[PDB]
Amino acid sequence: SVITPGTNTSNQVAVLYQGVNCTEVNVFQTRAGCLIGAEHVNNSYECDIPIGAGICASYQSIIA
Amino acid sequence: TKCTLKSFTVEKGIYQTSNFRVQPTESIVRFPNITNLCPFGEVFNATRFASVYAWNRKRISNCVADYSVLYNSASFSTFKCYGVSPTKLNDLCFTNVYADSFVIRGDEVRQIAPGQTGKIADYNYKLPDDFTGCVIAWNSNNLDSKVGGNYNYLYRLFRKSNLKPFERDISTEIYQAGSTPCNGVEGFNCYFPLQSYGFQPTNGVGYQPYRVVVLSFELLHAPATVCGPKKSTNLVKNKCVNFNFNGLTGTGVLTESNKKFLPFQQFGRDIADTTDAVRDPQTLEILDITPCSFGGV
Amino acid sequence: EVQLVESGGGVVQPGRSLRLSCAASGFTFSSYAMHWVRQAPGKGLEWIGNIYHDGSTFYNPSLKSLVTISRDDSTNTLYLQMNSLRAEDTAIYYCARVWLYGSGYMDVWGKGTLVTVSS
Amino acid sequence: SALGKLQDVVNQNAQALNTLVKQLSSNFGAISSVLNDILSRLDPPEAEV
Amino acid sequence: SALGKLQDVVNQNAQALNTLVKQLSSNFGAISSVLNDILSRLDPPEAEV
Amino acid sequence: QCVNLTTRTQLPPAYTNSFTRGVYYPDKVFRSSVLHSTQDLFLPFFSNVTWFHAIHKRFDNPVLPFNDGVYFASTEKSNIIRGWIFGTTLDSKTQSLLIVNNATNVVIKVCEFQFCNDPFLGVYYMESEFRVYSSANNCTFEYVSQPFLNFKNLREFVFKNIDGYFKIYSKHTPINLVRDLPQGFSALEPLVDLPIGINITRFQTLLALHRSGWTAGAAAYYVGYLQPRTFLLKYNENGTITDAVDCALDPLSE
Ligand SMILES: *[C@@H]1O[C@H](CO)[C@@H](O[C@@H]2O[C@H](CO)[C@@H](O)[C@H](O)[C@H]2NC(C)=O)[C@H](O)[C@H]1NC(C)=O
Ligand SMILES: *[C@@H]1O[C@H](CO)[C@@H](O)[C@H](O)[C@H]1NC(C)=O
Ligand SMILES: *[C@@H]1O[C@H](CO)[C@@H](O)[C@H](O)[C@H]1NC(C)=O
Ligand SMILES: *[C@@H]1O[C@H](CO)[C@@H](O)[C@H](O)[C@H]1NC(C)=O
Ligand SMILES: *[C@@H]1O[C@H](CO)[C@@H](O)[C@H](O)[C@H]1NC(C)=O
Ligand SMILES: *[C@@H]1O[C@H](CO)[C@@H](O)[C@H](O)[C@H]1NC(C)=O
Ligand SMILES: *[C@@H]1O[C@H](CO)[C@@H](O)[C@H](O)[C@H]1NC(C)=O
Ligand SMILES: *[C@@H]1O[C@H](CO)[C@@H](O)[C@H](O)[C@H]1NC(C)=O
Repeated sequence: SVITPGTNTSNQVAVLYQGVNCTEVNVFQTRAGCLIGAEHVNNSYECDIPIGAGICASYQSIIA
Repeated sequence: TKCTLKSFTVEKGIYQTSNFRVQPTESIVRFPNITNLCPFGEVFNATRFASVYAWNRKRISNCVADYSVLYNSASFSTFKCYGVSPTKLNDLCFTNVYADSFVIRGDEVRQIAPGQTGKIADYNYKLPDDFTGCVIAWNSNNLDSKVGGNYNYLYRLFRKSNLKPFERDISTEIYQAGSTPCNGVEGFNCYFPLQSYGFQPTNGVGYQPYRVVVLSFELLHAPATVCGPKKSTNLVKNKCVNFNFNGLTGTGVLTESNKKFLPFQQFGRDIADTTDAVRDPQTLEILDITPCSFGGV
Repeated sequence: EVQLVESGGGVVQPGRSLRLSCAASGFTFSSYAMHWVRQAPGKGLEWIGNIYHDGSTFYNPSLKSLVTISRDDSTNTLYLQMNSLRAEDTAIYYCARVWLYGSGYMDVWGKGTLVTVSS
Repeated sequence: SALGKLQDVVNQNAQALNTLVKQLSSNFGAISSVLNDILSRLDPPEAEV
Repeated sequence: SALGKLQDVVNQNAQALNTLVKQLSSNFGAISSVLNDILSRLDPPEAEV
Repeated sequence: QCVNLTTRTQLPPAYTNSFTRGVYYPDKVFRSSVLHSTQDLFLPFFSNVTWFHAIHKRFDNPVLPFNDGVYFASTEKSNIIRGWIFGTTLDSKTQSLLIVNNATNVVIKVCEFQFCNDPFLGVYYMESEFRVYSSANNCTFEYVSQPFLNFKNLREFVFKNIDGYFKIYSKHTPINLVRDLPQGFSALEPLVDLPIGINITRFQTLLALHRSGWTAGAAAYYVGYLQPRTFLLKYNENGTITDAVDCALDPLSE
C-alpha cells in the first residue's frame, strides 16, 4: 500500500507491507505491517491517513 | 405491451417493451484499389522445395490474394485452416502473410498443426498455440520419388531442446550420446542430427512424399497490404450503413471529422476498444464512425 | 571385415587443390550414407559433408564452395575435391558411415588423414 | 471535500459503468473480443464456440 | 447464549473464509485440483483447458 | 577498402540521466483525451544512458549490444552521424542490416556485408569517401527513401526488432542546450517499419570524418536500452502524447 498526500502538496510517499515483518522485506514495525518511509514520532495527533492498529500517517515529511 | 407483460389486460402506466434500433440501408465495402495478383504460383507450383529442417519462408505482401483458386482445386488432399474459415479467406484483408514450404512424409501431415508432438513439431517445424492460418498439403509421389531412392529431403532427428514456434534450425552440429564425450573416435561414436527420407515410388501411403505449404497471417494490426478480390464501393455520408473497411466490419453512420490524425495513424478506438473513426483506403480521408440511433421503446 | 581407409593427406601449399579418397572394404557400399568430418588441433570436430546413393551432396553452411563431395560405387570409393586452400584448413579428416534405416549412429570410423597447409 | 458523500455515489456509479464498458474489450479465452471479427473469420460450428 | 449475536458474526466470517479455502480443493470438472499436477501431466494445449 | 584509425584518445564512455525521454507511440491507433496503459518495450525513466562523444581527439565507434531494443539520442550539428549497422557477427557468415543517409537519399540494405573494423564516411573540405564494407554477395531487402535528418539539433530514434520487423521511431527537436540531454517530454512518432527478418544482437554507429589525417566534427550521442514495462500515456485533445508515467519506477508512479 502507498501512503501519500496530494500530488499538489508533495511527491513523498511511504510504503506499507501488510502483515509482513520488517526483517523479511525510516523503517517502522506496526501491527498492520512494516512501514517504510515514515518517521515514527511520540506525539499524538488526529488521524489524517489511516494505517491501522491505531497507527495513522500525516504530512508535516511523512510521519506516523 | 400485452406480449411483454404476458397478460391480455394492461394496467395504467408506462411499460418498457423493446429497443428501437435503426437498420442499415446498404453495405459499403472499401478495399485498396491496388490490383496486383499474389504470386501463389511461385509458392505452390514451384519445381523444388527445401527440406523440413531448412523450410523455405516467403513473405507475401502488397498484392491481391485470390484464395478461391486454392480451396476449389482438387489437388490438395489436406486443407486445414486454424483461426480462419477457408471460405471466408476472400472476404478478409491480412497483413504479414508468410508462406512456409517444405516436404514431409505421409503420416507426419497431422504433425503440422498447433499442439502436436513428434520429430517434426519438436525439432524441425513448430507451430504456435495461437496460430492463425492454413495448412495445405498434397501428395507429390510422382515428382519427389525416384526408383533408386530420392535423398534430397532431410529431417532433423534430435535436438537438445524443442524449437520455439517459427524457428529455423539449419545448424548441423555433431552431438554426443551419453557418459562418453565426443573427443574424436575414442568414445561412443557421434550421432548425426539430419536423416534423409527414403522416397521410393513403391512405398505405401504414409511414407510417400507430401508437399506442405503453411500460410500464416496477422489480423489487422498495421495498414494491411494483402486483400481479397472484393470490389470497392463508393462512400456515403450521414447514413446508417454496414461497412467493411479492410476486413473490419460494423454498422454506423460515416461523417466528416475534425480529428487531426497523424500520417501513420489509421483508425481510432474508444474505451470499449470498438472502432470510432477510420481512414478510408484509396482516398486517404478520415471518416468518423458514429453508432446508429437506438434506444428504449 | 568392415574397414574404412583414407588417403591423400600431406603438407601442401595454400591454394593448391587436394583430392582426399576414402576406400571402403568388407561391406556393400549401397544403402549407407557417407560423411566427411574434420577437426583442427585444439578445436573440436567439424562436419564437412554428406553424400547418398542418389548423389545428393549436402555441405556445411559454415564453409561454402571450398569442397566438393563425389561418391563412386563401381569401386566403393568416396572423393573430396578441396579448392582454394586457406591457412586454417590444417586438420585431421575422417570418413563416416551411417545406416539409412535407423538412428544416425556412425558405426565404424576412418582412422583419419592429416592435411597441413603452410607457406 | 464537504460534498464527498454525493461525489462518492457519483464516482462509484461512473466507475461501475466504466468497468462494465471495459469488460467488452476482454475476449474471455476466445480468439477475439470483437463479434464481427469472429463472424467474418469463422464457420458457424466454431464461431458458435 | 447471551453473546450469540457477536458469536454469529464471528462464526459466519470464519465459516465463509473456510469455505473459500475449501473451494480450492475442488477440480470443477478438471482432472485435478492442483495446477502443478496439470502442468506436469499434460501438454499446454490441454493443460490450458 | 578499410582504414584503421590510430589517432584516437583513450577515454572511458560516460553516463548520464535519461530523464523522461524515449517514449514512442506504441501503436497506429488514434486516441484523444484519454489515459492509456500499455505494456511494451520502453526506455525506463531516469535510467542510466550511456554517453559517447565525437570531438577533437574522440571518435566513439565501439561494439555495442543491441539486447531487446535501442534508444539512440543525438545532439548533432553539421551532420556527422549518417547511419547504423545491425547484425550478429558483422561478417559474410550471417546477414546484416545497413542504414545510411548520405548526401542524396536514405538507403536500407539487408546483405551479407564483410564489414570493416572501422566503418566510416568522409567529407572533404563534398563527400568522396565511403569505407563501410568490402563485399556484398547475397542481398534480400532494399529500401530507398527520403532523408530522415553549440549543439542545435536533437535526434531521437527507437530501434526495435520483433517478429522479423524492425520498427524505427523518430523525433526531431530544435534545442539550444550546450552539453547534456534537455529535461522534458517528447513522444517519438513512428518513422518506418522494415520487413528485414534477420537476427540482430549487435549494432554500430556510422560517423563521418572531416578532411582538409582526419578530423572529427563536434557531435554527441547517447545509447539507452529498452526493457519490457508498462507506461501510462496521456493523449490530449489533438491525439499527441503529452505526458507519461513509468508504472514500475517508484511507488508514487505505481
Ligand atoms: C584494422 O584493425 C583490425 C584490428 O586490428 C584489423 O583486423 C585484423 O586484421 C588482421 C590482418 O588481416 C587479421 O589477422 C585479424 O584476424 C583481424 N582481427 C579481427 C578481430 O578480425 C583490420 O584488418 C585492420 N584493417 C586493415 C585494413 O588492415
Ligand atoms: C499449378 O498448375 C496447375 C496445372 O494446370 C494449375 O491448374 C494450378 O492452378 C497451378 N497452381 C498455381 C498456384 O498456380
Ligand atoms: C489507391 O490507393 C492508394 C493508397 O494505398 C492511394 O494513394 C491512391 O491514390 C489510390 N488510387 C486511386 C485511383 O484511388
Ligand atoms: C551509471 O553506470 C556507471 C557504471 O555502470 C555508474 O558508475 C554510475 O553511477 C551509474 N549512474 C547512475 C545514475 O546510476
Ligand atoms: C541470434 O544470434 C545469437 C548469437 O549470434 C544466437 O544466440 C541466437 O540463438 C540467434 N537467434 C536466432 C533466432 O537465430
Ligand atoms: C548515396 O548512396 C546511394 C546508394 O549506393 C548511391 O547510389 C548514391 O550515389 C550515393 N550518393 C552520394 C552523394 O554518395
Ligand atoms: C551466398 O553467397 C555465396 C557467395 O556469393 C554463395 O556461394 C551462396 O550460395 C549464397 N547463398 C545463397 C542462399 O544463395
Ligand atoms: C491542439 O490544437 C489546437 C489547434 O487546433 C491548439 O490551439 C491547442 O493548443 C492544441 N492543444 C494543446 C494541448 O497544445
